[PDB]
Amino acid sequence: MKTTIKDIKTRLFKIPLKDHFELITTTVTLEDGSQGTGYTYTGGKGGYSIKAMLEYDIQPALIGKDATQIEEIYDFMEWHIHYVGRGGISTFAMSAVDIALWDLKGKREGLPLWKMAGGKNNTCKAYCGGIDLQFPLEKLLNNICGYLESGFNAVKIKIGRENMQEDIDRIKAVRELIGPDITFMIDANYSLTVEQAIKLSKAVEQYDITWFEEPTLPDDYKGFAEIADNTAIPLAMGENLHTIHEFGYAMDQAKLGYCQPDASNCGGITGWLKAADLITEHNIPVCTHGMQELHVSLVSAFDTGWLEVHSFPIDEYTKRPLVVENFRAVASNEPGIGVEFDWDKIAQYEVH
Amino acid sequence: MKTTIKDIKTRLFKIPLKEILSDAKHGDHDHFELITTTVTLEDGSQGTGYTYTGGKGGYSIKAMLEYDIQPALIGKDATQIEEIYDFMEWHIHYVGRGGISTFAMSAVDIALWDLKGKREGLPLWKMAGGKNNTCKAYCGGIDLQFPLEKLLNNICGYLESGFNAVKIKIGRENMQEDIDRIKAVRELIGPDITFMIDANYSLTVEQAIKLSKAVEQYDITWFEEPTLPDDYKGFAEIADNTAIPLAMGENLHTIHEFGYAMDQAKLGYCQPDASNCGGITGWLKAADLITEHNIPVCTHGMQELHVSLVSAFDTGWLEVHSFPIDEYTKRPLVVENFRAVASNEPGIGVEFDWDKIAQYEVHHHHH
Ligand SMILES: [Mg+2]
Ligand SMILES: [Mg+2]
Repeated sequence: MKTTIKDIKTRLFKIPLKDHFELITTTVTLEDGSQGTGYTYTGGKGGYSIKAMLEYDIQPALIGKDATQIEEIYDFMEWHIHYVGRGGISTFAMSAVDIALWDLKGKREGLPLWKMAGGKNNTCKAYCGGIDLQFPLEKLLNNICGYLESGFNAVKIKIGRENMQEDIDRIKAVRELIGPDITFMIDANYSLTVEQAIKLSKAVEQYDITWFEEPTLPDDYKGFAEIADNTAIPLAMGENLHTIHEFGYAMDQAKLGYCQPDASNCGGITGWLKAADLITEHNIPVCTHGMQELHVSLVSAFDTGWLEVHSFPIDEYTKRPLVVENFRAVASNEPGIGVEFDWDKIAQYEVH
Repeated sequence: MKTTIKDIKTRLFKIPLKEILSDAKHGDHDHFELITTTVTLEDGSQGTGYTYTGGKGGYSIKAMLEYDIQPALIGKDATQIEEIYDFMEWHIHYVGRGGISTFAMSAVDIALWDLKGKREGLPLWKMAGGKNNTCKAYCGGIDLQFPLEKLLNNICGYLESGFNAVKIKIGRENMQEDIDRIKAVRELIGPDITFMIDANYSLTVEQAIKLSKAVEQYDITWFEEPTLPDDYKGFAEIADNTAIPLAMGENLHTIHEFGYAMDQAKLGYCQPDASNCGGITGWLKAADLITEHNIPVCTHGMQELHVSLVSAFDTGWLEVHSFPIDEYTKRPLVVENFRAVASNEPGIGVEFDWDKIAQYEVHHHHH
């Protein structure tokens, strides 16, 4: 059958940073020879685990099937590895496959992802964050000036030192530099307690902080609600939510103002849409985490939230690095997911 | 340090099953998968823990252990099982919060507890709570495709094996079939045998209600995973409209997820599985939580390790799973007057017959 899945190949790359992040490619070949690649990525752990799952648990089960029936295959995968699923490694792996199918669906239908995911805009608000917690203060600000002159009107910094006061300092430093008009967000990486967080959001309400990202453990939905009810800075989370249920819980109880689903680990573009469709119902901004190359097509598709521009140069090893027109990420009109890996450049980082 | 971690060796086994086992959502089952993890110290000390699966995930569990966790563990004090376990959570967090990650963590932590026992010279049931060395138990079968005669004969075997409680799978497209097979099992075992059911998260809320209603008359001790274990509210709705107590737990991989259950699911019985919710340390954290909500601490799979744990808390039941891990152990499960007998050797009470399972080792290989 024309669209029947004939082969699937999955490669793992260790790519250096500035220490290193993982990239997992997954290429689906069809009957008529059409190809499509999807991917997922990591901050350094579980690359092998993801590739093992794909290569033993999921891929051989997928050979034979019709690549056009993507919801079907998605659903099938979720039940197939359920015992060792319900999030974790299993969802990275699922994403990689689902994205490649979306890619074939794009090339097949001659449509770019931004129109495929709903097509409400081809451009979107963006903002830069860094792996900046350990950074000396002057080093941080010189970095942020960099972002502002590259063409971005919003920045973000990590907070969460045992020395709380050092954090309120760095937040005030950045607001001085950027002035009234540039947007400011903070991300705590679930290092705070509820009461620790409430301390900090109270201490910096004055700096027009646009959101407080993952203030406490993301598994603490009541926690967030306790925070938000003692706080006037909008709460944000999503990175680490891997299941449409986990997003369900977040809307139901977490009282969030901004939600950031990551297509690479909440089950690809099918899952991401599940999440974004949900978030929209709750009249909340649809934002994203990591994977700028892909997500620009997705944020722009719902036109409502921020595209996070992450440190990982995943886009530096593709054909089209993120494109900015005045303070806005621009999405590719090329059919597919609008991402296409520079195979020759990453080939040196492939592993095993 | 004399109990620093030296080398940690992890093995995969694809162990076949005497026959094909089916249930409502996992399809078929011709083998299960075993993962063994041996932690060695600076004084020759050797502890070994394990986890299992229904045939999927083994390579993925070995991979995670071999690259992401094992190297980061070497040169820590095996005594600090609290610290090493707290460490593993944050270490793989980005690709964690359950799923493959907690299987991984469980094998390692159970090793550390096998060391803590051998080093302290204590049996698990004392370590895990002490409150008893024997415990109630029931036989589960992954038996949904077995025609009615085979299911009954097979059940006739569980009674004759010295057991006073049994469970059967339900989840057929035709609800009537499941009703007629429950009615049958009750008619075969008489009033005195405890009887449970298990639908493997295969029903809609409406279906679980209709089903539970049409069979409450057969004195069903609990109703295991009627619906998705992520639909806590779903569990609420079912419990609010039916009499037979609800049970879940075997798919909950996080202390938070058990929290959600106790908070919302309105469960009568909960079933932590040490193999996949953070080993013995996590199991206790969850058993403790299950206890404070005045719910009987039961158990899923891995009969030879849990017999210690259900005994130790002495409030719930021990499942005699259909993956006969204990048969490739040196000590098969021991039943005395319808009760499970916890091992008294120091450690976890489990020591595999490496010679027997040796023929079943798998090894990665190359694509
Ligand atoms: Mg964050
Ligand atoms: Mg069950």
